[PDB]
Amino acid sequence: EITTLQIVLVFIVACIAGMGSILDEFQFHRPLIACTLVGIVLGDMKTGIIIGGTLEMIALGWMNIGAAVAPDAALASIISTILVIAGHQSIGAGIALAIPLAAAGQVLTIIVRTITVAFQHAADKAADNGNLTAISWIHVSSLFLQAMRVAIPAVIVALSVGTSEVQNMLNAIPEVVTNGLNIAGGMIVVVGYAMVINMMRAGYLMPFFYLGFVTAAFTNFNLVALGVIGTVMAVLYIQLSPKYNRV
Amino acid sequence: EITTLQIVLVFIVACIAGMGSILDEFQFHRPLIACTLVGIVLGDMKTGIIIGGTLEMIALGWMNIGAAVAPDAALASIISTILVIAGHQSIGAGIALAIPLAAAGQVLTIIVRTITVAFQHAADKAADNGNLTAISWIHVSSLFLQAMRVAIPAVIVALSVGTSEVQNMLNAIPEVVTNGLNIAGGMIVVVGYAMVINMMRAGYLMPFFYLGFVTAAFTNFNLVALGVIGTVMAVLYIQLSPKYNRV
Amino acid sequence: EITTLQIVLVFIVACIAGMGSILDEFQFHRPLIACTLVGIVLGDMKTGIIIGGTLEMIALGWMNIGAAVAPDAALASIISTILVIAGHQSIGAGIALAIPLAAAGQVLTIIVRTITVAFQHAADKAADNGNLTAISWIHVSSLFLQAMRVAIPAVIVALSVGTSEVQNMLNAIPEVVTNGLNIAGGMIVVVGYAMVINMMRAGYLMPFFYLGFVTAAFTNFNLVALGVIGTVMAVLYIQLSPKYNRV
Amino acid sequence: KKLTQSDIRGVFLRSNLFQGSWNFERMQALGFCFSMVPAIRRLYPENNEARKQAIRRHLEFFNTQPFVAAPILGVTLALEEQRANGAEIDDGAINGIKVGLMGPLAGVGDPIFWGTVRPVFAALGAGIAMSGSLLGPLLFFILFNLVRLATRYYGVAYGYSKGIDIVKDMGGGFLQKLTEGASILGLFVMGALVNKWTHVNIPLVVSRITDQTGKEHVTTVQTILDQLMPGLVPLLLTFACMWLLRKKVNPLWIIVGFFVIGIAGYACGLLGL
Amino acid sequence: KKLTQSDIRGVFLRSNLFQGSWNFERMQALGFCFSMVPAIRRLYPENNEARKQAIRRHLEFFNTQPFVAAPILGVTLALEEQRANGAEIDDGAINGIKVGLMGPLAGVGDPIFWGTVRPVFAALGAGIAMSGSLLGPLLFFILFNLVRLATRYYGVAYGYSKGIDIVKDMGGGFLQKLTEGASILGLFVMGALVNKWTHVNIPLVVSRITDQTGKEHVTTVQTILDQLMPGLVPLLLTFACMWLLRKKVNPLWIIVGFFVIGIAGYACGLLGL
Amino acid sequence: KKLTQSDIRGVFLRSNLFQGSWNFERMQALGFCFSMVPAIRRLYPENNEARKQAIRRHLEFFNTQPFVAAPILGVTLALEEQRANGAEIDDGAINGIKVGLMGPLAGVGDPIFWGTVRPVFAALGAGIAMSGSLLGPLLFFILFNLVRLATRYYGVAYGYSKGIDIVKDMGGGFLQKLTEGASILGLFVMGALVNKWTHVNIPLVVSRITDQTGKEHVTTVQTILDQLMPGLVPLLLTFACMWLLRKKVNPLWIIVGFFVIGIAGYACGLLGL
Ligand SMILES: OC[C@H]1O[C@H](O)[C@@H](O)[C@@H](O)[C@@H]1O
Ligand SMILES: OC[C@H]1O[C@H](O)[C@@H](O)[C@@H](O)[C@@H]1O
Ligand SMILES: OC[C@H]1O[C@H](O)[C@@H](O)[C@@H](O)[C@@H]1O
Repeated sequence: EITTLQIVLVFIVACIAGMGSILDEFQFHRPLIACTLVGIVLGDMKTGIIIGGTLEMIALGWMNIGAAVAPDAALASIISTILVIAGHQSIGAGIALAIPLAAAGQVLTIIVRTITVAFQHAADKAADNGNLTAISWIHVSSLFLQAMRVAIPAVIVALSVGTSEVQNMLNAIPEVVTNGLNIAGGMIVVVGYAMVINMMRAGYLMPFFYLGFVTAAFTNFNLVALGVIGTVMAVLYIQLSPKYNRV
Repeated sequence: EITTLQIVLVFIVACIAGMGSILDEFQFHRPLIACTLVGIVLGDMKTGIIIGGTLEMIALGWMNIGAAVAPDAALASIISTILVIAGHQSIGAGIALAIPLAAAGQVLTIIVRTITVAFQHAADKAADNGNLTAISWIHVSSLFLQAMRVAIPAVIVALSVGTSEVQNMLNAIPEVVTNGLNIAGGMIVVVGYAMVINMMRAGYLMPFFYLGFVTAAFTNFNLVALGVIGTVMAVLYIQLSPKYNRV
Repeated sequence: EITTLQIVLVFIVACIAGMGSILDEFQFHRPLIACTLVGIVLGDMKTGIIIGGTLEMIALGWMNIGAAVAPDAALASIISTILVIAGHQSIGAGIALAIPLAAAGQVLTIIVRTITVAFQHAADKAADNGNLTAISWIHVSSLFLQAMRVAIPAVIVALSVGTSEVQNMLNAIPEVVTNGLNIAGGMIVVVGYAMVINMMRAGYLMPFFYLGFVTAAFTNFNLVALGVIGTVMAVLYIQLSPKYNRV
Repeated sequence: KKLTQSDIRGVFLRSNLFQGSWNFERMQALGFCFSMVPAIRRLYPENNEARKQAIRRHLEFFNTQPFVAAPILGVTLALEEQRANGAEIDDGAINGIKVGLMGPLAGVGDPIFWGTVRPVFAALGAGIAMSGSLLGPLLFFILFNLVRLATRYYGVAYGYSKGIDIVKDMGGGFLQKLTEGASILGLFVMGALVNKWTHVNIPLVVSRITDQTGKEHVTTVQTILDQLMPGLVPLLLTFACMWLLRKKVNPLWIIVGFFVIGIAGYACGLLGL
Repeated sequence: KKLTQSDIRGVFLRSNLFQGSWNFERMQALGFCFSMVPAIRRLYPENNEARKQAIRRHLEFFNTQPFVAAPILGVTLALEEQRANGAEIDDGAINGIKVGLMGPLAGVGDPIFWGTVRPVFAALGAGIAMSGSLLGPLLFFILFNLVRLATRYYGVAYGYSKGIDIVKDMGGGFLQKLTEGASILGLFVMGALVNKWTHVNIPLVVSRITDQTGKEHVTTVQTILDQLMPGLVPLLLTFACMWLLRKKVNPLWIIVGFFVIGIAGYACGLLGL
Repeated sequence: KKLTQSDIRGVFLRSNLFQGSWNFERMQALGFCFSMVPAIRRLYPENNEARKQAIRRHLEFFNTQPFVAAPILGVTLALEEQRANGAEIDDGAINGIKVGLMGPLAGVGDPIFWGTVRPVFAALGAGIAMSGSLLGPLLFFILFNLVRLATRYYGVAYGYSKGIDIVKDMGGGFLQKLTEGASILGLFVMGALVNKWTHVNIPLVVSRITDQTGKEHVTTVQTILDQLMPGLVPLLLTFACMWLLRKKVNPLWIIVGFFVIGIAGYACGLLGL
């Protein structure tokens, strides 16, 4: 099935989605881009984009806040599509199997961050002399060691999924458990929401929660329309509210 | 049809819904609870709950305000279900026949309130001596005389409905009049609304009337959703409106 | 087809819709009233009202602002219905042919306004002597000269449409062009909107644009409902916004 | 003598059946003595002057709403220690406070509980009692018999610990918020009830053909009005009835008018379901 | 000499046909003399100096909106008694007030009546004139010829009883309210008109199969954009045309551009109904 | 020595990969030296004292958000001329400003970009990634990698031209607006996501007949709750989980609870799709 010119592409896409795990700027540390990018290289694209869409809804509220490392949606979204796109499985099985991988997750990315200290104990020895090139190639060199620990476990998998030992041990789930995880896949997502609302919770703005709640039950807006009505409401509230008018 | 162990239950439910006519706290003085409670004891429950739902829509704005006695939705909602649940009739016939009963209504509950004076002219003679038990059994004793004048006319009916003299005099309506009262049953309800809006009418809050009007025509919210959007709008209006800011 | 007792009625309706071109009060200078009035006299009424409805959507933002003469929706909406109601054509053909007539339009109504100066150079000679009747019959007399230049080109047409020379030169369009103008009839209307929004554009009120935009995409309100929600929102915004509360 | 905490629990339970003996000579007067019986139980022994207070609890009206009567109960409870324990002389002002809180609280409580509470819960639990079974007459009984209890327990407790001093304090500003927020909810809901939860239909046909292989393309007057706004006729009927009620016409004399119209209008084709 | 009440009724009826003789040398100038003829009828007999006022009514421009010209008419009517009866000397300031109210009222009246009144009623009565028959071109003629009459009768009467003193008074604060509330309604309605009451369609197919036993599951470009927002392309076209119009391009030179596009776009499959 | 305009262009491009070497001893510390390398390139030659500044850039934490770090970069760039060119003595306060802007900007940036930006674009582009193909994972990558770039380029440029003086200026008032408007959008969207974009179903039947010639008129518990509000159960589950998270329970220990419930609930008929 998987050919040698797909292993390299999966490896490079995992490396890209391993740079983003700490870098947190272009957001390949997201189960959306890291999933479409794997779906394109491995095979069919729609069945990877659907995994991507489903996996973010959990991975809202999976941020890093001050040495509180997130559950690493960057490794849980590359192993969890090779086990669907490549080996013959269903969406809800991969979504359920992502959680232990996300637990692997921050355990790995905490050891990497801890062992990164040798890149600063070798940085002061450079600042004491210069030049800055000794720093511009030490800051990047600590990035080629985290991308090689989200992209190696994505080649151990994509070379062992292609055997009967795993492809037959993944069918004794059984089918009763599988349909019991496609049901938790509509419930676990709620946790991802509660972590978000806990950040942006003000007692006087909770009326905007239950307002965006009811208008979802009985109306057929998109999320683009609900994201535009939200900003219009926010701008008009800031325009009113004489807290910003006077003393 | 009606058995002796249903007469007593109807009598007790009428007594309960006769306590509430003046008491006005737990709201059996309402054609909703007083109707489901009669429907359960008499027979089928859904066809009593429907009467209850229909009869409140009229009995909004049927309050007491300072010796302006309401039309007594507590007697008009017990005779008006025995004449439907027990004797073989239709919803709109009972809703139409409730209005003369509601007129009976405050005529009865005004005579009772007027003759209650003997419970206070016999109260001062107790305060001049004590103890307070002479008061704690005089305040309640004036409650066992109003519940016995909304629950006795609910046994004169439920023992005379079971005869051909009334059950055959109630069919020469005729059927042309009956369907002309199921049409007024969508119009008389408006009076119940106008009495309510007349209480809570402020010239500057009328924009919230025509706003809750239009949003009803073109949207499929519930009344729970329209009761939640209303409170969200009210809280946010009170949050703005610098009348509560400035000094 | 067209009878002598229809020519006079078309002439009078054009005169009425020619008074309004400058007068701008009762609004026969509108492709709605000037179209139903021609549809009634000429023939079928619905197929004229539809032209009227379609032609205003373009003729929003076709106002006069300080010697910036509008494209004269009063001549473009009378010739453009005689060429549909009377001569055997389609709606989109007339809507497309209205634009050159509207260009005729202000060219005519500017020459008329310019040559009106002789009614004021003959007005001062009246104020120097009196009475005012010399003015009350000079102000109106300048109105019987503009209505006779929106109502004469509406009789040259309605007496030449009834010939094969024009009725056969109007079929070599061809049908490919016709369906390419019923497509521009959903696009040209946008210009009429942009001229309006350019008048009432405030940077802080643009949130009410994109709010009335989104609520149109995903909801089934009328324009009466959207015109009532708009006024409710405006009244409540003016009620808030402490710019009108303090110093 | 240090009214026990459980005594307040007692006054709460004994205040549930407040409305009397709702007389016409002295409205709710006996109900106030009955609600204050537990206080006078341990506050006094049997005595001439100690048991003349029940006389003054009857001395005049106490005609307010049953639900905004917990603050008054708590305030008048607090006044007793200052007359029993503190012995700070006060005879007329105990009734003075009753009369002073009679006025505003009778006009700020009626347009809330009989305003945007009773017919708002009675409307939420009656759009369901039509179709459903036990989410209408049970969303009423749970949601309204809590709002009346949070208004009585939190009324008595919070109006007892705070004496006169914070009667004039929360009597300014807070209740304006509470009745301007009430009559926004109750106007938003009543605008919807007039529109959707009323039925008016006019079967007067005004248009023929009836193209498209036998569809009859019937367009009665109700379609013309539903082209503008789908609830117009009940809206106008509401403003007519809303205008009549200021003239103090009996609502039982406007309902009979509608009963006449529903018979004389269905027998001429004007009105009809 | 005490302008009779019926004389104001006369000026109202004679002000309906205000716009002239809309010249280019003296815009609406003769229309002002014509509107003030009834005042000068009983105010003066035939005289040299008494009949030179018609000269000063022509003396300059009077170029404002026809509908915000009733306050000016009422103010200038009131100025006449103080020059006729009161004889308080004023020659230049009568035109001074005309010129002073020319400026602001020409810029506060145009973005209302040609702003959020004419194309708002013209839009309410044109979404109906498409389907319906007489609720479109009649909800316009009734609802717009009232708002222009309530602006003229209540303009003249209320600007006559109040002289100069309450020109500087209601010229501050009220009109800001009236034009900030106008451009909220007119922006809310124009946002909806751009979205729903425009038609743009792109039939470019971008996707094959076509599963489910011959349904063809066609997904043109219009479905992709309707997945985001169902009115996007007309919205962008509006901002393009809304940007062009500040550069004072003729709207008759942007409509022809669309006529070119609708032919060159339907002949290549780009645009199509 | 007059940091060239292109040098700011360089610091922008070199600040994109800000987060390190995100250590635990000195978080983001090396990333700050790396972002300021281009400044120190032309600011200094090779020297003892001239090249000790890289020591002070490591001297302590710099632990803020990657996106609200452009104002700090621009301010600290401006501080260098006043230490290099102006030579105005300042050693401790360069780190003083870093530490002073660490605190507020770490708490005002996290509840925006990880607040109402990342999971709002991640929700807009994930309701589409389910059905659609490339309008979900591309409306994210375009719309979020612009908001992070407008926060960095306009951060560095606008925080460089303005030194300390307008740190205390825009640090008061503007960010309150920016985080009260953020947590309105992010609350409005999260209220909708909890309702519609969650699935909870309860197949417990509670009612028989089943009239109308074999329709079975089945009414499970989900119909009873959908009669009140069509998203009630996920709403209550959200408040349960929203209460658990304040107690700092691992979200990986609440997800496993749901995995247990989804198995033990589907095997008893409680939960079921
Ligand atoms: O407002 C006066 C008062 O009258 C009655 O006594 C009470 O039942 C209430 O209806 C009302 O509060
Ligand atoms: O604003 C100047 C003025 O110009 C014309 O004279 C009038 O018709 C109006 O269109 C406008 O108010
Ligand atoms: O708030 C502290 C800070 O912690 C980490 O270093 C960053 O990735 C951000 O998540 C956050 O801004």
